[PDB]
Amino acid sequence: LGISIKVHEPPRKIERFTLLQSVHIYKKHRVQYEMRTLYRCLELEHLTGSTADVYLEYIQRNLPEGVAMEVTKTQLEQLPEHIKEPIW
Amino acid sequence: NHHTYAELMQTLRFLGLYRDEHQDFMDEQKRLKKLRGKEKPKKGEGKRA
Amino acid sequence: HYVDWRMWRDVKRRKMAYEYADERLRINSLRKNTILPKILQDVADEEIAALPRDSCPVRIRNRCVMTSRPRGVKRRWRLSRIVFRHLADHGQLSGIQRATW
Amino acid sequence: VNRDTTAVPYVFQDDPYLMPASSLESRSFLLAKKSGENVAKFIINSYPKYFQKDIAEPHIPCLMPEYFEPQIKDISEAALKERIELRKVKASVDMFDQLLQAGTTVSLETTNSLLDLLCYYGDQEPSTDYHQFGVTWRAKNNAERIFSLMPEKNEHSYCTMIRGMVKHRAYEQALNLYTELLNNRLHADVYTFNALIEATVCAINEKFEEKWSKILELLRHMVAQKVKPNLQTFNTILKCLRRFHVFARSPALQVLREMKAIGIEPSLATYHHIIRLFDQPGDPLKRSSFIIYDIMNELMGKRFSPKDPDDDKFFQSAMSICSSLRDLELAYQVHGLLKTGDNWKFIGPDQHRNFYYSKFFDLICLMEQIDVTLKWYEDLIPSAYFPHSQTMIHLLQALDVANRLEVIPKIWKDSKEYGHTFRSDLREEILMLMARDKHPPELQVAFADCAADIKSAYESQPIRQTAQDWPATSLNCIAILFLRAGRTQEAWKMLGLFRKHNKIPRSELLNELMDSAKVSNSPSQAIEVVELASAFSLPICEGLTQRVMSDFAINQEQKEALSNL
Amino acid sequence: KNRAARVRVSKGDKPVTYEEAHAPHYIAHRKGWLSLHTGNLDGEDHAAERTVEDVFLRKFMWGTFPGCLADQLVLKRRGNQLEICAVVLRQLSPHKYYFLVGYSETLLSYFYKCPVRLHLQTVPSKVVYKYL
Amino acid sequence: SFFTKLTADELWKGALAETGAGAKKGRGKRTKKKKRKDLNRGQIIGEGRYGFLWPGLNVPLMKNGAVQTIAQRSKEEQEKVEADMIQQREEWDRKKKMKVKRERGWSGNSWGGISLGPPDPGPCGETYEDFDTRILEVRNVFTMTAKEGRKKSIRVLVAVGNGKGAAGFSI
Amino acid sequence: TYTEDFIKKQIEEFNIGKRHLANMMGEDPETFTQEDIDRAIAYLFPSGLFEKRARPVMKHPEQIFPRQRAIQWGEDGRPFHYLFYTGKQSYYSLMHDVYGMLLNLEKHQVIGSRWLIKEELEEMLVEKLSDLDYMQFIRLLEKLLTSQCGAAEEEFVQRFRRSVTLESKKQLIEPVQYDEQGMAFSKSEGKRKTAKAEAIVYKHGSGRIKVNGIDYQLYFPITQDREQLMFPFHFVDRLGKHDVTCTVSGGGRSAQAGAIRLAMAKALCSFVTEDEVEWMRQAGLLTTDPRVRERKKPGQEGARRKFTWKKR
Amino acid sequence: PRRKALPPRTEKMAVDQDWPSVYPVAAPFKPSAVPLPVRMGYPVKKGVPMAKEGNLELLKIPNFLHLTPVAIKKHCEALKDFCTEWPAALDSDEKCEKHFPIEIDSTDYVSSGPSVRNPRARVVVLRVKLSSLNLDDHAKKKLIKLVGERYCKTTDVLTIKTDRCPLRRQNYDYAVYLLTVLYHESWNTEEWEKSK
RNA sequence: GACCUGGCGGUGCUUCAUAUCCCUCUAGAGGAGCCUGUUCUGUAAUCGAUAAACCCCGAUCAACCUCACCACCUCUUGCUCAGCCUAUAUACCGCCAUCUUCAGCAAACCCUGAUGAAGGCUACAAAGUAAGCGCAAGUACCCACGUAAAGACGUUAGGUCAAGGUGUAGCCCAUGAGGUGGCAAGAAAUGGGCUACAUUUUCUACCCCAGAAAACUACGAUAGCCCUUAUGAAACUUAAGGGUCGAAGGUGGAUUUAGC
RNA sequence: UUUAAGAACGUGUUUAUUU
Ligand SMILES: [K+]
Ligand SMILES: [K+]
Ligand SMILES: [K+]
Ligand SMILES: [Mg+2]
Ligand SMILES: [Mg+2]
Ligand SMILES: [Mg+2]
Ligand SMILES: [Mg+2]
Ligand SMILES: [Mg+2]
Ligand SMILES: [Mg+2]
Ligand SMILES: [Mg+2]
Ligand SMILES: [Mg+2]
Ligand SMILES: [Mg+2]
Ligand SMILES: [Mg+2]
Ligand SMILES: [Mg+2]
Ligand SMILES: [Mg+2]
Ligand SMILES: [Mg+2]
Ligand SMILES: [Mg+2]
Ligand SMILES: [Mg+2]
Ligand SMILES: [Mg+2]
Ligand SMILES: [Mg+2]
Ligand SMILES: [Mg+2]
Ligand SMILES: [Mg+2]
Ligand SMILES: [Mg+2]
Repeated sequence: LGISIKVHEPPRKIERFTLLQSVHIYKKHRVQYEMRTLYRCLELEHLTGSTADVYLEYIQRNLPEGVAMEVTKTQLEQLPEHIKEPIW
Repeated sequence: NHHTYAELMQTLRFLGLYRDEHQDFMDEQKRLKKLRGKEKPKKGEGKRA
Repeated sequence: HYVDWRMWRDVKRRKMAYEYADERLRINSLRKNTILPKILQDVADEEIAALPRDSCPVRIRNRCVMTSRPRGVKRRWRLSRIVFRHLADHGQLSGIQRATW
Repeated sequence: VNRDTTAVPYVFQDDPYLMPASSLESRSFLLAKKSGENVAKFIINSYPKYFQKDIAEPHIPCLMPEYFEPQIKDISEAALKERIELRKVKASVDMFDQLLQAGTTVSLETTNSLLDLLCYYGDQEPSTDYHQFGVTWRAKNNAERIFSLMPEKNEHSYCTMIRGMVKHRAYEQALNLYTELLNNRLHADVYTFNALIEATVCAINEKFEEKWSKILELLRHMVAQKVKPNLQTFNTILKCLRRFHVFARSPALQVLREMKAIGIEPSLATYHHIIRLFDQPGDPLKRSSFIIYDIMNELMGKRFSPKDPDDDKFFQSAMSICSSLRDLELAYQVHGLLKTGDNWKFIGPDQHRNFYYSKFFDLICLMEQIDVTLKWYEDLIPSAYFPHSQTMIHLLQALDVANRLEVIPKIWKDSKEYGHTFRSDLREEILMLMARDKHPPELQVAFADCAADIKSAYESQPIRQTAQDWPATSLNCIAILFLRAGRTQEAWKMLGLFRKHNKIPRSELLNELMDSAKVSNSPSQAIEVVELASAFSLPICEGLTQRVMSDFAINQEQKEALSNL
Repeated sequence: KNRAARVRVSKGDKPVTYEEAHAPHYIAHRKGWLSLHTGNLDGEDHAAERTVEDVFLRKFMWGTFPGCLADQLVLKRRGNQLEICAVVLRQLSPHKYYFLVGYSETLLSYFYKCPVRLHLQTVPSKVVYKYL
Repeated sequence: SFFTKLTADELWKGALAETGAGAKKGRGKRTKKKKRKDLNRGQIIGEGRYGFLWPGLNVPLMKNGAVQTIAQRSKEEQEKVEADMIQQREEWDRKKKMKVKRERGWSGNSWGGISLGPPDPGPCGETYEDFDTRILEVRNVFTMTAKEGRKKSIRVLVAVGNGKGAAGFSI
Repeated sequence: TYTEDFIKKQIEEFNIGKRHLANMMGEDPETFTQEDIDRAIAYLFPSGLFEKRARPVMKHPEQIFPRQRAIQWGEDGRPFHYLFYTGKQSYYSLMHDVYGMLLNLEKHQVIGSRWLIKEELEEMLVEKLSDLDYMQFIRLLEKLLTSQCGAAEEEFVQRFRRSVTLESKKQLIEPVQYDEQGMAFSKSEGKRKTAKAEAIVYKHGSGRIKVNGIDYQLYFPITQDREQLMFPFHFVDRLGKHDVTCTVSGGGRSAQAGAIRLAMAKALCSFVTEDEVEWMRQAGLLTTDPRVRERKKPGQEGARRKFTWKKR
Repeated sequence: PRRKALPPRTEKMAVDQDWPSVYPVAAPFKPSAVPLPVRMGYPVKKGVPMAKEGNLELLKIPNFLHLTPVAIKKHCEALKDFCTEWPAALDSDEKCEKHFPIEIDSTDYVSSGPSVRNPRARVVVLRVKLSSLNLDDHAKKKLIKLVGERYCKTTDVLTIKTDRCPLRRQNYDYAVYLLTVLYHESWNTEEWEKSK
């Protein structure tokens, strides 16, 4: 599609927690679990509203099972009219 | 809402669309206790009075 | 068709606490301040204490939604340690595995 | 993407055990899946409370229970309107009397909405999940009762009543009701005039010359009341004229030319009613040929939109014309028009789809080269339609014409995969072709490996009602294909089945049995050939026996042979 | 001794499947997960509701396809969709499978307010990994 | 609730108590043993108490060339199906209770003199259909082990013969 | 059991499936090696299972199915080998050949190489072997070498020897770089516990060290920490000859010094002789210290300590 | 007799076919459709991995058969008609901040489930350097005292983060409004300012 | 009477134990105060664990709720096509403890013992071949190390019917359901832990080049008492902080825990 | 050849095509 893209791998996060092994007593004996969350950031640059609307829809639909996404959009704006000159 | 889950699957079993292996189990036991005489008594007219 | 009566009593408590949540909120605001007169704050102390007991949120208990167990419950899944492990040990909880390090 | 030739329609489960093999399964598999959707909707609308909880965001209205019961239990003008939107014929009419009996003023826009509900369904309840011949309209019905109760009647009152009569084959009564309309200084609409054209012809079975004059009167009245015709108005004319195949031919074109005059684009249904009319069971078909060629040039390179309910029936008919004309260059235009844009959606239901691809493919095998006929057989089947026993036959008669009999062992495999494993006519034409002439060893050994599979089908048959029967030609061909191949051992075991089922063996099967015995030099086997034919009293046997006696025969056996006759 | 999700050894006449033959300490080494969603990821939400839906689905399908399931289900979530993938036997007639596919896909769509699709893979007999 | 319901294999495994501490060292009387019963044996898919007829599942899809519609059996006709299901149940059950009169040997509960049939056929096309096997002694012998303790083992003595001078015994 | 006909049908499915997989990915079926198959199977069927023997695999049937011995007797029933009834015709036919070559010698008269291991000898013979059987065969081979073996014998003995890749415990020198001014220096990295340090050692200097932009004696008040910084340079007699500029992050007081000590030593290896670098290695100045904090266990007070035990 | 299953359609497939037509969209692994002798599973002693037929491990995988390179290149060729060209003028980032001095950040979250809502989507961040604004000595000195820790002197950037209102369009308006009242009050001079 | 197998021996010889048996190292427990559990006693007033393998154990947790206890009162087809935390863990599933800081269990065959219970090895080899499970191998964490995890068959009718389910037995105007209020204390003994008895210390600054303190105003309570705040509808009661107070205690008996 | 070193309630643990 003619888009600039850079890829880097942020550090993973591992959340652990422990639970009792038995239904009754036997405190000393426990079981530990973990959920591993792995990341992958795709930094695009110099897009337009329409190009991003297409690329995002294309990859969001083909987002596999067990994979979430956080899309941060950095828009370019111009100074409002009221900001150009002071009224006082 | 356990009412919905339990009422839905109770209706689906009477309709013939869901087979509850657990009710069938306790329905067979409750049928063998009638032949053995261990039947639930009538309310109010119980052993005590 | 809930697990037990202990569960059923908590369902009612969570329902009555959802109806009076706003009424209790508005009255407590009067009590939690040093601005309004003491005479007015004393009347709000009696109005919120005359509301039904089950409307108080501290009387709610986070039980397991499958077994009605009051203790040993994980808040993220709303399950007891015994039911959570039964599903995790059979590979039915996405991403959950045993830890080794 | 494009259609996957190796697959069946998406709607089916992509699994070998669940894939529809035959065309009956294809239709019975979707009717069972549609029956489960109805069993679930029945349960969803009978116990709404279980499915009321909505957790979706954004809200999905199409996934919530429907409420078919009236909620306003009071008797008022707004309580009847709610029973007309739910199409409650019995409740609305029984409640309309109560509202009328009370004396409350009923608006004319509300009483007109009740007639539409009654004039359409004919004072009968719509079809629900769970609770042809003759004239549906009845004299003892509420439609006519309420019509008299009304104190005031506008144009719409009669317009909706005339259309309800024609719909239920009350043509004779509709015309009588139209006379009253003209007596009240009123004017009908386009739709009412459209139904009036159907009643004219259907009322009486008169000659065309009289009907044509009758129809022209309604048209002159349509222009005399400032009423403009629509596409449907012209379609009814053509649909009605179908009965008079020969005479209506020229009048039909005049109707078509008229449609073009008023700038009304003929839809697919318009052209459908024309080809059916011109088409007639005749041998020459000179006129039919010229018509279709002109229509295609007009339709070529166009995209169609739904205008008439019968637009779908165009393609099925056009193909039938090409098949009757045996013109393949025209079928490529009819089918090439079905692929442009989204015109593939007009092909119609399954039964119409199977018929289209049968006449089409049956005309391909007959006319075009075999190398191209096999590319159409890989694309259409099974992705498009499931073939019928006849199509397999016509395809077999094309391989013969092209001397490509090496594919026969493959056409039999596909036949079993399409449900033709136990088709008598099919198995009786595959064997004859393989055994018609001698072929090289490599090709002669393949036909036997296929003749052994055709033989097993005769042994195991699904229908056990009647005793297993082996056609005479079959047994004649299964045995001769073992000899030529080299399976002599199995060739002698079929001999008992000939007399067992009283099936006559051909002389060519007996004449070739000689070499098999001669190569073996086992006089015993040679006598068995003689013994069999003697039972049937075949003349060739007696003359044959002498030659066998000259070539190879034991002295003791020679004497016994003559006495057995 | 440990007991969770372990099939005890026997004389050698007991057949087991791949998933049924591996214990919990293989769930990310030699097995995968039978359900795949985003609830249990860092910063995600609604992991408790996704679990109750899973528990109900495995029971709805066990009693709706009685004696037909060859192995455990595989639930998949891609956005709004919910894909149920099952391995079933070939005893039942295909006519009855198509009925239950349309009955379950529809009933579950109105219950959970999501498009639901069911994918069957028939096997002649229950696959056997080894004999314990 | 619906979430506190297990499967049949879990319900029977616990009720039978086949694997327990009582079963290991003769701590349980065999006079009243609990017997497993399959409750899905005589159940049809689509049959319920209300008597609904689902086309494609409970009844044929098409009838007289036309697809059927949803129908429900009548009270009188549905009651005849419940009573008929019982007869099939009791009959099936009765067969199991019925005990065959096995030919006793030297005594009713003894094993001696009882026949075991012909030996099993050998792999290399060997058969012993002409031979007859008969038990002579069945003894229960024990040996003490360090972990379990008393380890019960069976000692059997049999004889085989063809009736024509060929005979032999083994343990 | 897997017959020869079965394997022959698996060879045909792999060849056909190898042409499909190349049509999917858009490659040339001809020049499609096994390395490209493994890369395409990991994209189409992504599995993150820690065990690589449990991931999807599409290999050649000759590498998946275990090698099996051919049939040893024909239709008549006579075996093909004269040592068949031993049960180890392959192992004993080898011992018979070797012992026959030791008789001929009597009549007419290692660094990289390692003796074949047991598990690798079973594959060659397609026979199951005991440990004591492996030792007996190895004793004959060694006895064969001692004797004046002929050329043909050496080739035989080399079928049961496997080369060894001898690693080199020689430190890797860093490339000397040049700055804008033209001064030569070398950069390295160290790691101690959670501390991580990057050190820049200039070829010529007046013995100045700056840690995070601060002179070393101010950054490390404790004498012990400064002793560590002195150890690399004192060992090679280069005190007051180089200028160091390092940046350490993380860890604690003493872990940052050890991390810097290691980086300075690694970067100081470019301005010294090879013999000195070896001495630094034998003194423990170039080795990363693997001793890191051990984890606490459940049911215990610490990594190794236990709760107080009560007998009664 | 019993109904028998048809042979898998992988045999009818050709090698030089169009795979995207077979797996156009995301779908589970169908061994009767994928013409690969792929195996999966941990092998037993002297055994081989389990075959694809009946394998549950291959059904657990989120495959990428519908996203082969051939399809991707063919999909994007049809998606170039929806795209727009980026201004050639705005080559670097220094030139982007000269004509567009304001940067709006907003995050969208994609998660499985029936509800798409997320409260983290309402947040809006607005960054702008004070060198791009028409400020004088006094205004700039006063503006830095009102925003407090929202201004970074090291970068000379004013950061405004709004998460008060439910919707994201409202917080965008709120942020612009905040930048406006700050700019004008900064210019305004009051009497108390004299007592500095 | 004579044997088989196992167990046991204050039974022999030999080789060993690696934080483990002795000797040998380091810090603790047992003494004081406090926190906390348990046992007894007490109360109208839960239950369960309770040699090793119970004792900050079910509880990653009790002011009401939780809660199953006591008193009083109230309801009867009852949130449930009812219900019961009623009895039975010596009927069970399920999840575990323990030997295990082990390496053996064993189907199917063969042979020996005159065809007995049983047994089955010697490598310069004498009847053993062995699927499978476990160990091992692999995998996780920072490796090849180490730590985790794993750890069969069985042993203690070991623990749990009060996670849930459940066989058998029992209650059905009550052994069920709901409401209000209330008990959860200490003569006494004991387990574990916290803080101290000080100068390698105490306070302040700093976060390692300092100044003061240092025995009846020292060191030393997280205790008591009083006040305030936080949470909550509700706090002498729970927590935090402040004030006041300045106790025992001067390194601890027989004995005893952990650590490469 | 080499200090002393007691005691442990009673039962219960194995078969059968539109038209
Ligand atoms: K002490
Ligand atoms: K103490
Ligand atoms: K203590
Ligand atoms: Mg609480
Ligand atoms: Mg353990
Ligand atoms: Mg008797
Ligand atoms: Mg410590
Ligand atoms: Mg207690
Ligand atoms: Mg007790
Ligand atoms: Mg107990
Ligand atoms: Mg309480
Ligand atoms: Mg209370
Ligand atoms: Mg009770
Ligand atoms: Mg027990
Ligand atoms: Mg461990
Ligand atoms: Mg291991
Ligand atoms: Mg006990
Ligand atoms: Mg403790
Ligand atoms: Mg104090
Ligand atoms: Mg307060
Ligand atoms: Mg003091
Ligand atoms: Mg005594
Ligand atoms: Mg005793």
